[PDB]
Amino acid sequence: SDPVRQYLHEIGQVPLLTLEEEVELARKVEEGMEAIKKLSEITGLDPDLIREVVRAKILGSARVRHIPGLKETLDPKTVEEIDQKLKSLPKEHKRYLHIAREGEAARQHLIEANLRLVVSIAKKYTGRGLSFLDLIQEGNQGLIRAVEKFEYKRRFKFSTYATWWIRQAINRAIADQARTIRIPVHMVETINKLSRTARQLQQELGREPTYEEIAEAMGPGWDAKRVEETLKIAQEPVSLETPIGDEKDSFYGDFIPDEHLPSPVDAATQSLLSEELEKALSKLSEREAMVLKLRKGLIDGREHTLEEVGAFFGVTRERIRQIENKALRKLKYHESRTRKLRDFLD
Amino acid sequence: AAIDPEEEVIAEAEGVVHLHEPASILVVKARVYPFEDDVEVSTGDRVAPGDVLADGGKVKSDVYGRVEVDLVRNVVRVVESYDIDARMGAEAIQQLLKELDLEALEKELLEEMKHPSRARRAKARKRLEVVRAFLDSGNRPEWMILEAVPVLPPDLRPMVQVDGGRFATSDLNDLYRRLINRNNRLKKLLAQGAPEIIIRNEKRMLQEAVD
Amino acid sequence: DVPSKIGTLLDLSATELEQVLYFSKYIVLDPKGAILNGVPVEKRQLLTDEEYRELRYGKQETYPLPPGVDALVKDGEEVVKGQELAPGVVSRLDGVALYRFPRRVRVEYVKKERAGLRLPLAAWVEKEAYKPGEILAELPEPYLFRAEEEGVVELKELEEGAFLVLRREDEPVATYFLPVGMTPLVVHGEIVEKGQPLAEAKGLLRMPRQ
DNA sequence: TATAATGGGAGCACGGATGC
DNA sequence: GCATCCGTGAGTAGA
Ligand SMILES: [Mg+2]
Repeated sequence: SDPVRQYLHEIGQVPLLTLEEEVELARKVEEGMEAIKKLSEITGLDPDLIREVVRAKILGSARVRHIPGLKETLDPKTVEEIDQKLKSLPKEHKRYLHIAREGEAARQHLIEANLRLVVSIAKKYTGRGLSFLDLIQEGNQGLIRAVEKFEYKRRFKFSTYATWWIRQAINRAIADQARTIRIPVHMVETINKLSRTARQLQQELGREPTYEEIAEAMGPGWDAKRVEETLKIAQEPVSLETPIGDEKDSFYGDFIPDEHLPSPVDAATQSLLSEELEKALSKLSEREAMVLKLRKGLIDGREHTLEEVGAFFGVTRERIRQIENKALRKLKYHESRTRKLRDFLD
Repeated sequence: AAIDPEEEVIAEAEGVVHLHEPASILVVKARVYPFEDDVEVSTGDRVAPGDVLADGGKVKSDVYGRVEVDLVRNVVRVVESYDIDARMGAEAIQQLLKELDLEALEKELLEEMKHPSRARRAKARKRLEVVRAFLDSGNRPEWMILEAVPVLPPDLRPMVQVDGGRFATSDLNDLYRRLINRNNRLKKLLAQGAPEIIIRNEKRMLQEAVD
Repeated sequence: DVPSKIGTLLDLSATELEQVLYFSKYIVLDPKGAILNGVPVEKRQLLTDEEYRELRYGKQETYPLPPGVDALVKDGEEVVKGQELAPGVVSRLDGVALYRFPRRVRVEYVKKERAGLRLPLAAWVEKEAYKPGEILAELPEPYLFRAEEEGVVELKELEEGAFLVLRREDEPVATYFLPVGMTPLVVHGEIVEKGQPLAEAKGLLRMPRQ
């Protein structure tokens, strides 16, 4: 029922590693990677492809999928051909295949064993905008990165190196996924520094700071305007469903007008405008009215140049410009007389 | 061997090697198959009785199981187990739903409709109603499982700038965000070949997200 | 939506459907001739995590060994349920026992050498070769083995029985073998002349076991 | 990019279809 | 037949 509990129990089924066991698995992993490199040298094949094939055989046919980096789609056929091209090697060459297989297996067990560390680290990051389980999974990604990058030669415990990648993964996760409107990680860090700064100032002054005080405390290159804009850009959106009134009745979004779709009054206005413009253009000759319609784009939707209208009516650009002028003039006279199109000018 | 060359153990003269005082002892249910020559199967390969293990086919397998190739002990070990396909979640459920032949089930449930027990007739009827519903409608039952998940047009879950210049948005955007995030993380987890516990957990979370 | 449509079509209870969809239990699409608890696995069977793990990946267990305590069984040797793997360890299952991280490697080095000995003729029992433990000779009265060379003594003591190497300069000038029941009268680095007794043979003397 | 760190945290009502 | 599990419990205004 409760996913956290179920996952804690699934985690508990894997026993913790003794120093000897940990070192062994890490060793098998490193030597494994080296063996994949060697197989890349011998086969003349791609280290990635070979790695994916070995991994596929260790995990089984249960998981088979196309890998983004691979130039070839990974299907049972291809992994079978590659597995056979691997098994067709001489004994001393075929050795590295076994080394690689056991390497992948050791990787799997190393991760599965260190899964608890991720929980113990992630439990401290709750409330940052990400769910517990989400933090656990991201911490798991960190743990995997750590298992791949670890070197047992340095004699350190694995927990030490893994913790760094876990924290890093969780923090990257929170910075990336927390906000509905995504803020780049550096900008997030800036905003947070601004937060801690303003909080320090409010803790020393015994009151909330102004923009100017935060600007001072932030050092050179920061003014009041910059702090204000940074706070403005850090504003998170509010839910349309936030209830207004204390009741089950009302939603905030119900009080917000639609500024996009044209009001019936607007539609009426534009319609009457087109109709009145046509009424005004009918008092001209068809040629000059067509010139005006082509020049202002009432016909095809776009405004033609004088050369295009001149080439359409078969006249010089000067001529068509003069026709445009006399048309506009006759329209201005008709307008001065009838005063019909004035009201639409707003 | 060891981390540094000077700390290695090298044999001075000819001799035989004995291991004592082990850290622990691992008892497995397994069949051991020593090999004097090149081995034909690798670690992790699943094996059924009669399959060639090593030495050009001289040594083969007795039981069903998974092969661990031990180069140190120079033995191919087979841990007894099977190839069973047993799955979890809507993947499994969708599979089972695909394999359904509705006509056959209709026949069987009709046979169950003749049973003297009122309860069995009741259950058979309630089942047959669903069966016949899917039959008449022409709906494939596996359509009850989602592969693609539709997305509502953004205008019906608006992100809008209000009066004061701030933003107001629907909850559907947050839910969709959760879903997309868990999905992408699942794809990347698979692509990097994460272990089974991690993938299982991620899939569970994805389900709860869709829900 | 109760009663479930998926559950009704597949003949699954709300409980079972919940368990499968939420990854609390496996479910069997292709039994592949699996056997659990004596009964072959039927299609559409519900397996727990432990059952599925036992079936798919096999059964095994690791037993911790206390420091400085050696194992009773041998590496690679078959084991029976109930059989003690060590003074503090009893195996719950049957199978092949494997050593996990041996902390001590004992290497027995093979040495083939050539060594002289002198004995009364009546005491000696004639044989072309001697097995370990076999009787080399029997002395009616205490006997003194005398150095037939001069030099400094290198005394190399085995578990039982000893090698005694006489050397002038760097080069060993003599090599003698003292079997069990023969007590060396000299120490390491001692100087001896010819005729000076190295060891005393008292009663029966036999080959060492090693 | 390496001292070691390894299992969460919080929190009324009646009617009706089902399920053991 | 008695243990669950679940869905629903006026209207307009206002805020
Ligand atoms: Mg400043």
